[PDB]
Amino acid sequence: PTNHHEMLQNLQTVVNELYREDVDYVADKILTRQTVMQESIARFHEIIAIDKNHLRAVEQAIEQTMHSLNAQIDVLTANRAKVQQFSSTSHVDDEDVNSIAVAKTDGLNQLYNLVAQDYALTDTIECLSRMLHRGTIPLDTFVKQGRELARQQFLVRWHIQRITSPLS
Amino acid sequence: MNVEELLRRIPLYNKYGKDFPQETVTRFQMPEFKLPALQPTRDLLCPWYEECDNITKVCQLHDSSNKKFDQWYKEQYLS
Amino acid sequence: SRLDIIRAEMDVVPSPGLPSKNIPLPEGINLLSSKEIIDLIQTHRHQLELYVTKFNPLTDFAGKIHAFRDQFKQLEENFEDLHEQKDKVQALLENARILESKYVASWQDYHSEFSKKYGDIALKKKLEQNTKKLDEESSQLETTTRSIDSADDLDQFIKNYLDIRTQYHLRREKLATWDKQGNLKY
Amino acid sequence: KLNQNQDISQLFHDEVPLFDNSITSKDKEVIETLSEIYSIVITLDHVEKAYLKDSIDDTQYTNTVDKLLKQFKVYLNSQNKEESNAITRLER
Repeated sequence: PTNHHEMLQNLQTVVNELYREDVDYVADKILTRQTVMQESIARFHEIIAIDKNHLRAVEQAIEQTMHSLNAQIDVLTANRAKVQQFSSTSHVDDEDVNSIAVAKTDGLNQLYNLVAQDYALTDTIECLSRMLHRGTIPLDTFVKQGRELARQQFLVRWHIQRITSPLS
Repeated sequence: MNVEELLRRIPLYNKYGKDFPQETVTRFQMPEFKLPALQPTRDLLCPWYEECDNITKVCQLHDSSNKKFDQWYKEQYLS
Repeated sequence: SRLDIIRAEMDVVPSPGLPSKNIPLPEGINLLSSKEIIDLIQTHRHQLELYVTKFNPLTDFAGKIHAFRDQFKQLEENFEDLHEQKDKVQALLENARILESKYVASWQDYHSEFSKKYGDIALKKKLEQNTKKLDEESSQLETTTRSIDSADDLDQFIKNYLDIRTQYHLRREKLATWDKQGNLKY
Repeated sequence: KLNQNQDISQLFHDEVPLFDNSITSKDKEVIETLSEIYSIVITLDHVEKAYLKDSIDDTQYTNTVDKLLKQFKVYLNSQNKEESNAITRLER
């Protein structure tokens, strides 16, 4: 029936077009969403693995480092004991480091003292000179004591000289 | 100078030999420790999961359309 | 068409329309001479839009999407564990940090020794200080002696001044030597 | 002469007294005399420095110097009628 036939014909066209439009929408707004849906999951898989490893690394790293501490402390509590012990049953001297840092030999120690005495002798004569200028002592006194310290000096220099003469 | 030199030319010693304490221990410096962040990434997953879930629902809705039509198509042109 | 070019031109710079298989119909052959087909088309275009989905099934696609989902699920579970593990490490690290504070304590007391007393630089400093105190202690006694009328006092003065000086120079020369070394057989 | 190994510390191992029988009675007599002449030389340098510093007057000056100048003359003889040079020799 051309009538009933043409209507059915119209139905086909509306239906085919309605179908095209359906496919079009799905392919543009839905089927696209999976494009990089795998890459996403992939990226995440990559991340956990990394975190996982990092976690194991630090895990071990911290454990070993802890044993180093509980060990580095025993060799510390010990040495600190031996050091704080040396300061008891061993007179660590009056703060004068002089007693600690000494000459390599008794001979040398002697030399240091003679040298010191030599200078110290001048200083003393120098000072008494000043004392005379200030008027603290008369010329009479300065000469006597002066000649004495100057004399004791000649000896000290000869002494130093006789210990070092044999050295040519 | 002669004696002066000789004296200084020879090194001084520490009254106590090996009895004098020394720093035989070095400072053990602790290494740097960093634990990775997880919460941010954890949150970034929700939306990705949710996207999939909604697409799913969209497909069900879409795919369930033919049946809804048949039910209607029946009452309309049938018993 | 022109209406499609508009929908196209707007949204986000589209793509021109893409330039004929037939789709199975329901059972239209039984519908009224036309009054029903006509009514179905003219009044129920919406229904047809539903019907037509049958031929563009998303069953396969949804399956793939559903798999991707499960993985995200799992991925969320992996972090659920990676979190709990990282939780203990956040505590085991809480200990390696406190024990480290306990270490530095001991160490800072071991070092204290060799920096305030037994230390080479310390000793020297300690000595150099004592030396200065002597040079002045000498000068102090100098001025703190305006007059000496007592003959005996003189000798006492000279002996004391002479001694301080020797103690000074002795140490001064000691330092001179020290300034060319660390201190043998430490 | 000298010998190697920087252990020159050995050459000065023990203390050394001032005198040690190596020095004769006469040897000392010279040493003393020289020690006195040296003390008079130092003293005269300070006395002259005091005068030129107006710390003492012509009186004190002339007296003190004249005296020392005389004591020195005696000691200058206790070197002639008693004996390189002496010191450098006695020090070996």
